[PDB]
Amino acid sequence: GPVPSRARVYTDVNTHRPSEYWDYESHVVEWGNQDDYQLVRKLGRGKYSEVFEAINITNNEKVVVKILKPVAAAKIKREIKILENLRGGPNIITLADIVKDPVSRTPALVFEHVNNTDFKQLYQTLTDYDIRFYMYEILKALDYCHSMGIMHRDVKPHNVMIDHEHRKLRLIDWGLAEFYHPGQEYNVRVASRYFKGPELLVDYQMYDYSLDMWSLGCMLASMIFRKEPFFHGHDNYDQLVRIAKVLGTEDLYDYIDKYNIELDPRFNDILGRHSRKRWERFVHSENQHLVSPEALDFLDKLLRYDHQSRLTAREAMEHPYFYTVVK
Ligand SMILES: CCc1ccccc1-c1c(Cl)cc(CNCCc2nc3ccccc3[nH]2)cc1Cl
Ligand SMILES: Cc1ccc(O)c(C(=O)O)c1
Repeated sequence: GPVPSRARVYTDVNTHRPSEYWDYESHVVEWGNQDDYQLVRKLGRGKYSEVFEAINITNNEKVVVKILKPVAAAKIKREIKILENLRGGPNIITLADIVKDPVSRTPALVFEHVNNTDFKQLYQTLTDYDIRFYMYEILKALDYCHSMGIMHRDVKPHNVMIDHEHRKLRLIDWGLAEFYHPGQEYNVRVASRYFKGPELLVDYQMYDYSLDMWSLGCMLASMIFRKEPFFHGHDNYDQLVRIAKVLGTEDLYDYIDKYNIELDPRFNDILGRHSRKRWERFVHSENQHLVSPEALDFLDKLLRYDHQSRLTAREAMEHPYFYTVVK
């Protein structure tokens, strides 16, 4: 069957830490007072929660309230334990309180408020320097959570809040996050389609922190090439075909052969034979201001089929792409 895999970094973090650190099912939730929070407006509804702008009337400060839907309400201890474990970490959203919503009868997580800059303005106007700056801030959050034995598993632009006036970034929505335990087989039905790593698309369950690095590469490629999303699959199968049209089929077969993975036979009629493309094929006069040899080299080291061959977050921080960033 499949060849086992383990991360090349941070394998032992959940062994070295006490059981109370990762055994989220044993965690006893300390409930706060729902009456301290006044809901102001609904910001959005996803498939697992409804999010609101609210005011903490005990200190008059703005907060964000995430009310979990009953479907996500089962694995709430996992999200709470992860958020408490990571609290105070660089660029990690701060969990301020946990209350019982009187209407839904479900847990409601209260977060610090971020004065978000409009998402379309950021995509359309961040400069080459700003993209490097914010990519470095995301790496700080990813290396921190990985070093803490946690994989986010849903890295995408919707889950990164930026307050551009204060050069402030937060990695949010830890609802799909999981503790990394070497040898554990995880659910491949994680991350949004355009950010899913090849390991998820070929149904390889023994993945690790490196899944986050593929997702980060998809964000970078979209941003620098002005191509939203970069890998535009119609469904999860066409998603791998879109990746293979760029990275090539030969390296895909080398990857599946290394791990003794067998592709779903439905790929026989859709995958084809594709050469690896040079990253310069995606450069044009409308994105040249965002591209550099360093950007392409960095992207090349994230977007690799072999999850064990991608840059780790800490190695990525010393890449030449970030030399221009004020540290
Ligand atoms: C295209 C991804 C990207 C690549 C390189 C550098 C920066 C970005 C980026 C952009 Cl342009 C915009 C955002 C802004 N995303 C906002 C998401 C958001 N805003 C919310 C407001 C309320 C509730 C949830 C929310 N989620 C984040 C990033 Cl990482
Ligand atoms: C501050 C904030 C806003 C919206 C969200 O969905 C989250 C979260 O899920 O952690 C956090």
